[PDB]
Amino acid sequence: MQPRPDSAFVHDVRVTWGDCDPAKIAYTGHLPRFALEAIDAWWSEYHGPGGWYHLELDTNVGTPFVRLEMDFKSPVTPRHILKCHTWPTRLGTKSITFRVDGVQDGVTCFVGAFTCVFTIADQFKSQPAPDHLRALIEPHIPA
Amino acid sequence: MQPRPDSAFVHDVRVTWGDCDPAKIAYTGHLPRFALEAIDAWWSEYHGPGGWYHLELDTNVGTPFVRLEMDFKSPVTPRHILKCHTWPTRLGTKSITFRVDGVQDGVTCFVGAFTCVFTIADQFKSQPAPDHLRALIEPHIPA
Amino acid sequence: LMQPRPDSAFVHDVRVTWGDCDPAKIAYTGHLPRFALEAIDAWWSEYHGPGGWYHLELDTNVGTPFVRLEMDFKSPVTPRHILKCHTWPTRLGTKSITFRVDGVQDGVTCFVGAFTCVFTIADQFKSQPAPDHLRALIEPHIPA
Amino acid sequence: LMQPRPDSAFVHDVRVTWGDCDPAKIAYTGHLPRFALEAIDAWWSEYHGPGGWYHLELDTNVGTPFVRLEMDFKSPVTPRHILKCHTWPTRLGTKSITFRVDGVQDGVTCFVGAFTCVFTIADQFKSQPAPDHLRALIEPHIPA
Ligand SMILES: [Cl-]
Ligand SMILES: [Cl-]
Repeated sequence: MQPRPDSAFVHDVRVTWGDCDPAKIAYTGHLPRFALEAIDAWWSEYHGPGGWYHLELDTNVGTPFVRLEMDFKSPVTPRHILKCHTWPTRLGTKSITFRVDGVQDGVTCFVGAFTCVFTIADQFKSQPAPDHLRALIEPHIPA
Repeated sequence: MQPRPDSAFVHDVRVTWGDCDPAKIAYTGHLPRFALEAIDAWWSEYHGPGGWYHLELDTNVGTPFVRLEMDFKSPVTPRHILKCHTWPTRLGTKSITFRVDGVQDGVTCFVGAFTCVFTIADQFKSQPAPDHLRALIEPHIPA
Repeated sequence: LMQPRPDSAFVHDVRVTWGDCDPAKIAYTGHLPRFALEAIDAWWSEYHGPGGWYHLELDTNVGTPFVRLEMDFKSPVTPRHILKCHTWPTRLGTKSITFRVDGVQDGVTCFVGAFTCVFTIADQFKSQPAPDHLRALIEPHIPA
Repeated sequence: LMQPRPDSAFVHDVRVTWGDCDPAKIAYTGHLPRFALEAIDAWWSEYHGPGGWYHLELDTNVGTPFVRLEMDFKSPVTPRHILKCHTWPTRLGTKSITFRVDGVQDGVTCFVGAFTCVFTIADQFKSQPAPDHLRALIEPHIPA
């Protein structure tokens, strides 16, 4: 996958006891949730407070996921904050892909790529990526 | 219930789209999880990093829950940080009760009381509240 | 406070698994409310119609948001057995309903809960008294 | 990349409910991996023994931590139907196993996933090659 740019937005996730399975590490089932929380935080930072909730319910733009992939390189535990370095890697006319690197104490625990399309939210109908959103997103896509 | 002291530790919870049900508010099913995350953060702040995970796995003290109760006064949404004001309300010889007030933009959304006993973690056997923990906890119990 | 479960209680099976468990090797307390709520959702499916709260809210336009929950945890929940959630309405007033759920594994009562909801006109997010047609479905299941 | 599901695939039923859904009125993407993992856990219960991963890890001392997952989401998942998770091992090497899960609702394939685990000596959290006794259980279910 693409290496993380210096520019990446970081969303902190506090991992706890209850996120962990009997092997004493974060249950895999929760890791996509953490990544997606980071992407929502990304929208909050660069589009406006309330993340997807604001984007869907106020702006009438949905971004349903069509694909996700993650590689788990090292366990996630409550011993450190999970720093989720998050950035858009591409924006086509129909979809956007975000990268999330989940890092603990400088070790990359997981790397993920998450691809969404765009909808007119209240109609649940696909649309091309709106120009206003393209203007906000493209400055953060690395070379 | 008891009013929140000025002294209460606050743990911030970021509520998102995916925490919300089709009524556009946080699903009730997740609210106890948020409260419990705040209590774990409380242990991190006053006992040491890693919250319950550290307390159980390193200190060999478990704090299993025996009761929880919550009143939901106003909806929780992604529009604001959920500030979870958290404090111990009592510590007997066998159990501790924590209060959590979940507050958004100054409105109290929920009030909860959560009661745990103490175990020798590796034995899953009850014990009285250890003296060292009592010394850390009692300074934060309000009049 | 909490009433004993009647012979008539609806039982919803919940499969508990590895992923529900914490490092103490039992179901994390934070997941237990979810299981109890799933039971209540299944009660609605059984007595009101398939699709539980989703059907109730989106088709019938009746929401039942929670205003209180309380649970006592008596014994650990594990993946060694099905969690049998014995579920019934203990009370229906003019404005609210309270459901009891006992979570039982191999006949051991692991937790006892009481969960109180009010009623809304779903599409308006406005409170309403319990509608008469729902009252008619609910009341026959409230124990003595 | 992702192989079509065989007639032989184990099917695990997942009940999707209100609480799994987001404000767009479909299952939140973040919960879908959980459903797929539950399916894989059920596969282990079916072919290795009751209690899935919990039994595997805590009784048999074999862990199967995940090293990769990928999912394509083709159609929304809702509470209107049971989610039928068609589940099978697509591959077993010396060190890892890959499970496919197709989540199907009313015959529509809502998502297709592939999930890769390695094997550990559970109590040591140390990698090991796939044990021969598990290989013997797994291989008969790997399609052509
Ligand atoms: Cl905008
Ligand atoms: Cl200590």
